Amino acid sequence: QDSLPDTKASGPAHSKEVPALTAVETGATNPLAPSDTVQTRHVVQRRSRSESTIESFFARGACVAIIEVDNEQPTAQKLFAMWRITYKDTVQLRRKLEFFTYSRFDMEFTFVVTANFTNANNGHALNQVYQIMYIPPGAPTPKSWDDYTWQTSSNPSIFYTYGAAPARISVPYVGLANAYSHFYDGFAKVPLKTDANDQIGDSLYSAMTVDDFGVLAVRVVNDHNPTKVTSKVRIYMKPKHVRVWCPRPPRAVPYYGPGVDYRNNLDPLSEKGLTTY
Amino acid sequence: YSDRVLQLTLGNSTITTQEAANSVVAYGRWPEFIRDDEANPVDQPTEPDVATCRFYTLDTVMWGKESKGWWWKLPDALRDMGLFGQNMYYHYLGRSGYTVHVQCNASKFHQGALGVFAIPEYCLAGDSDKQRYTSYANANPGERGGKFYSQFNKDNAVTSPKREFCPVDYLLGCGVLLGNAFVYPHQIINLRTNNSATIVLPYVNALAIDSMVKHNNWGIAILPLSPLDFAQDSSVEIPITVTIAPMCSEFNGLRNVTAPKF
Amino acid sequence: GLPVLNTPGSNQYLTSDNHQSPCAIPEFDVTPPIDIPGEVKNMMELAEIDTMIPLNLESTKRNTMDMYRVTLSDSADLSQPILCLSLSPAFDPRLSHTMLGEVLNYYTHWAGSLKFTFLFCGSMMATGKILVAYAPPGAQPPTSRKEAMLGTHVIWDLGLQSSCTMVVPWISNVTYRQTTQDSFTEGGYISMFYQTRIVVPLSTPKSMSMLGFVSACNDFSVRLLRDTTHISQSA
Amino acid sequence: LVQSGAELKKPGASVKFSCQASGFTFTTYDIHWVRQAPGQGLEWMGMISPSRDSTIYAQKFQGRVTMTSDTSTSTVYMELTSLRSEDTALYYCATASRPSAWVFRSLYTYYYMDVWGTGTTVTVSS
Amino acid sequence: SALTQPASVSGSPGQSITISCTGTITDIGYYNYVSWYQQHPGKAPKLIIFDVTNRPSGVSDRFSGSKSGNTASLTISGLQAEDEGDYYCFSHRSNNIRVFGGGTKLTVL
Amino acid sequence: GAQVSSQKVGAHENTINYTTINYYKDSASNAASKQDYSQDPSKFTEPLKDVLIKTAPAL
Ligand SMILES: CCCCCCCCCCCCCCCC(=O)O
Repeated sequence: QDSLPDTKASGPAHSKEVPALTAVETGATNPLAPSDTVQTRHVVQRRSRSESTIESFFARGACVAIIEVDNEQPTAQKLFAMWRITYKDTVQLRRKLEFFTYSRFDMEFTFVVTANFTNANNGHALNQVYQIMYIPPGAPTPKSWDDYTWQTSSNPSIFYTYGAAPARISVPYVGLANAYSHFYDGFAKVPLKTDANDQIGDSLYSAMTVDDFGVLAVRVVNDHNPTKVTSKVRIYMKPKHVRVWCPRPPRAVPYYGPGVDYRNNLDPLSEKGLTTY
Repeated sequence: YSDRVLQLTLGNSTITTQEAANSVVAYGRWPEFIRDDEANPVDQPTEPDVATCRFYTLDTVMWGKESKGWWWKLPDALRDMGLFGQNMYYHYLGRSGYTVHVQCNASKFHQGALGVFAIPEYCLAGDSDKQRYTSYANANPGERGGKFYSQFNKDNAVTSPKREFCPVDYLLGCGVLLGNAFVYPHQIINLRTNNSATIVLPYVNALAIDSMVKHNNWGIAILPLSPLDFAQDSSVEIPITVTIAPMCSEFNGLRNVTAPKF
Repeated sequence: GLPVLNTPGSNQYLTSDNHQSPCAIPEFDVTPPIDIPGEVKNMMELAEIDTMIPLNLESTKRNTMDMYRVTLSDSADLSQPILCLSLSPAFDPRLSHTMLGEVLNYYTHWAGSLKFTFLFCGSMMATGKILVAYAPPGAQPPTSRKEAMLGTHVIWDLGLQSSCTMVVPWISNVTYRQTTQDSFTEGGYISMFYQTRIVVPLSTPKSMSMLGFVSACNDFSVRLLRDTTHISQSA
Repeated sequence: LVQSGAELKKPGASVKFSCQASGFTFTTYDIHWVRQAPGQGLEWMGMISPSRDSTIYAQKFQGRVTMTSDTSTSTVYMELTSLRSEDTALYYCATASRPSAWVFRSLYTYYYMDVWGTGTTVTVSS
Repeated sequence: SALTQPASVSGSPGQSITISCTGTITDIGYYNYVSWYQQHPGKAPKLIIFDVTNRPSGVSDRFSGSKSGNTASLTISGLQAEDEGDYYCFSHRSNNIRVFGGGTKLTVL
Repeated sequence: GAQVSSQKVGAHENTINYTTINYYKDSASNAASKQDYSQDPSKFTEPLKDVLIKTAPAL
């Protein structure tokens, strides 16, 4: 029942009504079937637009972060790491979302952890447990790999044991607005004439908030091996139950920062002659 | 009757055009006040009707042979236009739709084409290597608006940066190819076809109501898709006039007046 | 305990899985939706919008505003084509960065009819006609009007209706054509010629622009999702 | 320890610095150059990353300064290709090797300068 | 374009002093890469706080650090005569350059 | 408490159902019901006030 409209049979025409002529100045686009300019047979059209739906378009999970943590005894060492949860630092999922101005989705986050020994002589280590702790905005961040914040009394946390299936969770629509804003024509602060200095009202263009959706903190829970084990927690982000709300042209030139700014490679189109097929 | 001839009237103001090319209601939605099941603030909204919802005419810009384009932001272009600008500055939250009318008149012997585009959340690219560093006074130019450029000249004044935009014209000022801007609500003023364009804009935002001083809901971009030619003259200039009326203006959170630094 | 057997594909991550997963923030009070204008249910509603074609990709013209405008004139060599284009909407560099081409570069296969709408931006006193022709593949690409009029074509009369739409019908051997370059599932050739010429009176510009637009018809679908070539990231 | 070259004293002409370190720290970590005119305070000049030979320079020096690498000796170099009297400064060589907990962009590790070399003065006058 | 610091700060032993460092919204107000460096005379600088509120191993707990906006602050609590010297603030800045403060000489009275 | 619905059969052997059960309390935990069929594109394709018919002149 998802099928496209059938092409109707169309004979020759000699008519005062003319489908081919139009005026794109109106902003409308001419809604022609091929039956309205060429002769067509009837064909029962069994194709459908199922893979082009918005949930089908966004159904594939995409990498958004590669978080690196060390495990080594102190003698320079990253025993824990922290990442501000954003889509905008990997270009592919960012360009797919930035087809639209606003969107509204639940998320799946899938965590793939890969570890390796860092020097060949130092040998073996036992299996590692990884704590991935969500720190919402305003909650206390750790200042060491084993302070009180890792006790995770009110924070969500994933304890992943190494070699298991890649740990995953779902997160609801968490936005303060009714949809997430991919683009924001505005500021967080307005400078006023009564301000004591300009930096009271100065804020970044197109930034809504700093620490917008919080921080993921990652550590090895184990006490440190004498051998150095380096590990990477890759984070894969899948939007689901997606509704999108205002279409945009996709990004043509390369991305530069979390804004719409551009700096290099402002030549997205190649050379091809006007008469060359 | 014909859709070349339109009369638009809002408040005490009236536009008549005899060379229109229909009109665009953006995304099929005519502007409306906030319904009670979509409302966020509890404060009783000021809805001034005919005092704010009337056709205000911005400064006329001259289209010439080397013009690369012009842009404005809403509600920022109307921030000094009468009781709308006063209600916008006196209230924390504001919603309005807009009717954008662009007038551009030329003879049957002139040629040229303007694409008028209405962009929701029209972010523009900055002038420099520092990310997102465009100041408020330069991001909000008022009824003067801003201009597009043919190339990305980059600010190297380390002593004191300009903190402006650099909108490149074929990049639509934001890094997207201009031929795809027709997914936005749009009309073309093609001088053999029409002298005017009408886009009716609803309140497109992720919230029911928002800070009008902080945030621009729409950006209007006017770019010459085909350049202006007349006779065999190098000195051709024809006027473009942009007239915007708010529609369904409502405001919440009355306080002392916002006085932004410019 | 229930006896269970673990099949192959246990403990994998597919990135396309459609499986349930526990919630990090349970009993969260989700903000309700509102009736924001402009909702899209399907990426083919981002096609069937006419978006402008960078037809003029010559060396001085490309990556400027002049890539979109084709120069018609009162004194062109009328035997030679105005423009030539290959019907490969994700691979032809004039078509690849249109909205149809950008939607299609996220997909491996496509099928359907294509509108090509051309807008005339001369003066009101400018008159003329134009043959715009689509030739299905397997023959010589049309070098003259005498060849191109054997294909599917529209003769466009310049008048009060400023613009004209030529529909490429779905003439194909395969049920879906590939979006990458492929001589097997190739799409044919679009060509454009003068029939009579541009006629202008005195005190009128003798050369003028034309803008071309492309969009999908209602019979159009795409069916296998893929990564695009159009975006890249440095190490 | 990170070892600097000796002191130079010439006006008007180009001056080349040398900075040698251990083989592991050269291949893993970035090397930053910082200068200090007498009493005037620290001033970042740029960065060489010998793992990939990418360079960044501060805008005060983008024309004037080139940085190059030697994998055989684990040495980095800096050449100040034109010179002025205000370049009379103590020039420091520093390895960025203290890692920040905050993930740089979303794919990389940020490093602060912790292994500073002893550095060298250059005086630019007749 | 350098980060603003007071040129000198003074206090007697046993007191708490606070050196402060104000930059723009593209360095301290956006990034958490805000560090502090101590330079006794003739020595190469020593990193004393790397991330905000984070000390390296072997740096005493009288040093402490905080961020309040576009401003970062270094508090030395229980001041001693060995703390006399220069203190240099540092941050990353969004065009991928790095910037030092102008430096504060601390005189222990 | 199961849900049951028909698959769209592609290849055929020699009308077929699939079963889903939501195991968790919240809606975010649920799988994707791949049934989000398309709309009329006219809100982008023809956003006019005086809506044209395709065979009539556009002005
Ligand atoms: C145990 C881990 C819990 C994970 C919690 C995830 C917090 C919500 C993240 C939602 C992000 C929405 C996408 C927008 C990001 C952006 O603005 O770039």
